[PDB]
Amino acid sequence: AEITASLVKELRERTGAGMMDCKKALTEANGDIELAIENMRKSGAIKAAKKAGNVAADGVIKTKIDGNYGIILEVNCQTDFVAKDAGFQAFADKVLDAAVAGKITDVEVLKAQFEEERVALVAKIGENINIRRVAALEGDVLGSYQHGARIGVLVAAKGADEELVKHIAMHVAASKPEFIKPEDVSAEVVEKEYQVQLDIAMQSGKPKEIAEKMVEGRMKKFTGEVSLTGQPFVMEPSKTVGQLLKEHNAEVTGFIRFEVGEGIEKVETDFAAEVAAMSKQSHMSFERTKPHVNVGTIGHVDHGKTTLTAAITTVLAKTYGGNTSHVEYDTPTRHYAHVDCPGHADYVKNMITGAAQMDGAILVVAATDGPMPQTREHILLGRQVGVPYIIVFLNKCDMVDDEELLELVEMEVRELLSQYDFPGDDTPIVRGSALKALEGDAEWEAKILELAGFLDSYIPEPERAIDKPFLLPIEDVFSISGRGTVVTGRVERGIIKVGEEVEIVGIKETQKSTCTGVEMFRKLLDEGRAGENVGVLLRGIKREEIERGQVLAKPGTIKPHTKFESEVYILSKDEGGRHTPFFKGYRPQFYFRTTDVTGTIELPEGVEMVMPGDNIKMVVTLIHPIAMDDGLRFAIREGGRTVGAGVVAKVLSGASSRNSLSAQLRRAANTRIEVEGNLALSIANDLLLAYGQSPFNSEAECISFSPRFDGTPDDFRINYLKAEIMSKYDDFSLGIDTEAVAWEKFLAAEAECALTNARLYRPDYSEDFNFSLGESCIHMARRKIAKLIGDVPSVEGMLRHCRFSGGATTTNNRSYGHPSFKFALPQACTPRALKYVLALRASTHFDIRISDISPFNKAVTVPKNSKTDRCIAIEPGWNMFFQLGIGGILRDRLRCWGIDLNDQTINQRRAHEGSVTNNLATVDLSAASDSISLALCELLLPPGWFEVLMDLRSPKGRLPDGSVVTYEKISSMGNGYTFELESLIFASLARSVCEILDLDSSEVTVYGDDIILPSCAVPALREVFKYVGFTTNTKKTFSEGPFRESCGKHYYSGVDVTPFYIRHRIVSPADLILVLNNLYRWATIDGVWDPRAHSVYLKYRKLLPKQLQRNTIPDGYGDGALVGSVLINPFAKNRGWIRYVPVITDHTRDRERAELGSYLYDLFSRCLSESNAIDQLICRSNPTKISRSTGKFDIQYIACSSR
RNA sequence: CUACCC
RNA sequence: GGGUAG
Ligand SMILES: Nc1ncnc2c1ncn2[C@@H]1O[C@H](COP(=O)(O)OP(=O)(O)OP(=O)(O)O)[C@@H](O)[C@H]1O
Ligand SMILES: [Ca+2]
Ligand SMILES: [Ca+2]
Repeated sequence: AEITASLVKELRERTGAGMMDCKKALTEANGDIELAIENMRKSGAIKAAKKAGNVAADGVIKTKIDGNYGIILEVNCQTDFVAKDAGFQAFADKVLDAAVAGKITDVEVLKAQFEEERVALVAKIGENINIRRVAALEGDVLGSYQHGARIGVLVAAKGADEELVKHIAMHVAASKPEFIKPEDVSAEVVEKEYQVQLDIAMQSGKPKEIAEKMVEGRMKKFTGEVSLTGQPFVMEPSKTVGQLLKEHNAEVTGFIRFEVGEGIEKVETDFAAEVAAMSKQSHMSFERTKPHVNVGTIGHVDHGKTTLTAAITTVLAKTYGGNTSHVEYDTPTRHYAHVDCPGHADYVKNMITGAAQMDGAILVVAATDGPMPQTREHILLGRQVGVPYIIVFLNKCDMVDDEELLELVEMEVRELLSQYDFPGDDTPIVRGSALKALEGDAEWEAKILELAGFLDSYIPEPERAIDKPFLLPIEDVFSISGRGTVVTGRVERGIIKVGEEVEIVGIKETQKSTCTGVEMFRKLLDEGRAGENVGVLLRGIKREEIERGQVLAKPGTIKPHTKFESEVYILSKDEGGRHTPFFKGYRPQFYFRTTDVTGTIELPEGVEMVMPGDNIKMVVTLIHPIAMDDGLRFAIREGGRTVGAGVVAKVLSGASSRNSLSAQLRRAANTRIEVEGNLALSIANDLLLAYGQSPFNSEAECISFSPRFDGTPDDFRINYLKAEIMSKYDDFSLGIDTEAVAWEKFLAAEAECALTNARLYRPDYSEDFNFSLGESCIHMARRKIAKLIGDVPSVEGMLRHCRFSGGATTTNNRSYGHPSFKFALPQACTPRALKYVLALRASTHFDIRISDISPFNKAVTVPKNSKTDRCIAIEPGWNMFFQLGIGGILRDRLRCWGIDLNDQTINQRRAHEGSVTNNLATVDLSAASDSISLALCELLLPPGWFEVLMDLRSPKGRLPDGSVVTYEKISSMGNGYTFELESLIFASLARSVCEILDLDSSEVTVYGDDIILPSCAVPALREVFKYVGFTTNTKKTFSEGPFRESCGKHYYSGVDVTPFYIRHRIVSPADLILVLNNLYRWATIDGVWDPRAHSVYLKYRKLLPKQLQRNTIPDGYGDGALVGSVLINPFAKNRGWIRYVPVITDHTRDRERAELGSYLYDLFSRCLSESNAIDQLICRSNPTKISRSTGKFDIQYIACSSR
């Protein structure tokens, strides 16, 4: 207690300065008003000077006009909550009508014209509130569109009005150009990349007018990009903006554009990581059913929320026990989750996207300075995002020496909540100190315990998903004979006992039905708990009247609507979302629960444009109803990819393309073109002359030309494609070639495998003198294997890796290949493998069928090269089921040696390095899987595994030749585990070749046979392989060359020399659309052609039908049309503010699916699920339908994008 | 169901 | 068979 706290508020609501900074400036003023504020005047600029270490990121932008005189601004702070308040506005605006009176176009002028006032806010707020930049533009006619407050633009035209100047200002605000025309270039900034890319190109070995033409062409695009001229006008992007003016009378002069916090940079701060350090300095001085509550900390930046959250961490660790960027502190009764919410806009991208919803936020306010002017925006953020309960806490209460003064700070927060319809009179307010609590002051540590004691009561217990009224999203439908109709999908909320009545609501009049039975895979239970994958039976209702996306809920719990209001976040350019904004008639599909549903929207009053990376309110009105209530996390699919997300906010009352064109295209799509002889050979020959290289003369040289390994990377890249492009051309006329040669090698695949299987059974050679290198690695391999593998494949990882998948089995064929035609049909087992199948029968109540039991598998031949074929082996369906099982555990486990099989990036990436480093060598064996003998497989594997590999393998096979064979090879190609085993075998050996030669085994990577190791180890590894059966492919193992290849990426001195093969006889336009495309990608860098190859491209582009030349799609979307600039495409229909394009699609007539097998497969998937920006967890797998490939070509419409 | 590939 | 984009 000092002087009276009465007229200290007189020093507040006459100034607005800090709480204690009044009384302390009043104690040094001797009970006077004036001279106290005269202190604050000078001792407030000192504080303003302290604001230099406060980096300002947020801000506003302001614009204003008079006649035809425009002006922009960039006055900015460091928080959203400030910029949106009625205070930063009163200042920012007032310094923008100061630029109207006088054309103040010099930042330094107005920066000082308001300095005595600029401090009057920071003393009242406490942020580095400083004006940044200002500029004005004059011209004939000038308009200005402003995006909310984040971006403002000024553009001056000539022949235009609000119908135009606003629209292109919307383009300046959207497409962000830096110049007006391709002419606006400093020759220095141009001859920068004209000289910097010359090296790029000339180093590769491109003649003058190649590299020059390419670079000029690329920079012609590079300049074209920033060119406001050549830039697809945002509103109608078919045409460039420069094209719009010429078509329009008009001609713009110039343009100004500001985005807040542009070039500000600085370093991003993460709340969660930091508090770990706030806690650390203070450190050194059963019941898992407890509810989860999402709390958040909201308040001033300098009021130390981050100090409080540390106290609520460490003091909560002193008693009971202690999305990223959130802490996870506990309490005796509950389990919390505590986020920091500093950005208004970057919290709506958390409530909406659901990355961090809210169950009740905590209101941190320093008691030394009371509530700040921007507190009414914090509290606003609460009652505008729908936070249930707000808990207030006075931080730093020791700085007040009078409780009569502290009581009066409550009057400034209790009434600040009453204005925002919060229980101000009945809200909890803890007066404490966090900094004191970080120390050991338990007198103050009771305050954190007082606050933490209020989350335990004031905040309501979250209705555990079990207790919420029943609901199950229908994910699929099956009509089983003897089961009526069953639907599946993980039940979202509630319990379903068998017999209870439910409602099927989705699109049709909501129908009602009783639950006959609820079941899983292994169990056929009776009650269905929430958050479990099940299948519920329905009586008196069949398949025809249950669509997907429908829900299966308790009657009268959830109603179907089609017109609601909602808020959505749009994914930015750097989030996969559309790198183009959209306007009024945006028509996407709203992916709800399981199904997708199209529909229109609208904008709330006054917004006309929304960009990628925005929050926005809207009124969604979809096509046909879906069952809903507020809180449905719905995403926003555009053509199968999601570009938005959102939550339904409140639900309301409820309520161009050329078809002829696609039919024209479809007709030409089926047009079979015709060529005088071999088209491919001509395309490839006429391509060789495009490169100076000598063309093929006969049809033999297509697969007998050996490329030289020297010259520029250009002298190689094309000389290499020559040798490779033809290789797989199956239709070779005078080819005396066969598929029988494939069998001839398969003979040696066992003949070699026999000679090794036999000889690899005598570890003692004759006596004890000699010591071989092969045996040595085997010994080491063997020990290495088992430390990584185990004694026997645990049934834990056995059952939950086995799966029915692929196509062909000895029982089935390519037609009956889907996983549903495996549960439906009786698949064949094998003598030893029976015991497993029986276990599966004992694993469930469903039917497990074995037709024959035989130890045979069909040996066939799949097309491979033009000089040879393959010899894959079709395995029995039950062996394959378990083979894929072990291959999944023997895969995941093979990741500890750093080998990733479902990511072959990490193997062609190291083929890159080796093409330069010359230390990494790529190795290819000759017949990988077929050369792996039973002998070697036996010596290495643990005998437990070596049995699980002997039970599941097919020991005998039957050829087309009638003749049978017993497999010397432990397993052939097509076998359900061989790929993993061969990877592990080779990797095992490769590592043993490393440690034996004093070298890192962790420098070894193996992808099947595509193995990569230290170059030194090569002659050892090669001699190891000579022993252990295998044989290296001199032609495809590279150790000393400038060239390396791996996982289908070839490299020459770090340059990309990946060729492309011409495969089947080119005939239908589909085959030529594709070929042109590969040659497009192989010869282009960002829409810029290699001129030489561009000739034969345009030349054979003529071969295609008329319409089938102007039909282009951006690369990455397939080969349904030629790849080109889609901005061009005539066919491209702009529907619903989204570009739609027609492309060639293989035509299919549907076939009836095995309802039995598909259902059994559907609940088998939901057993392998259970035992196994940040929101693709709103999506799931598709239902089962079979479609036979006809022969026709249909045309499907898809979604596309710019670049 | 369509490219690429071990 | 298997990876990987549609
Ligand atoms: N249809 C297939 N079924 C099973 N495995 C296959 C198939 N196609 C390729 N592979 C796998 O790719 C690996 C590498 O194949 P690669 O193309 O090197 O043929 P290779 O059989 O190893 O001998 P070659 O060098 O003579 O082709 C093989 O070990 C094999 O396991
Ligand atoms: Ca090989
Ligand atoms: Ca290989």
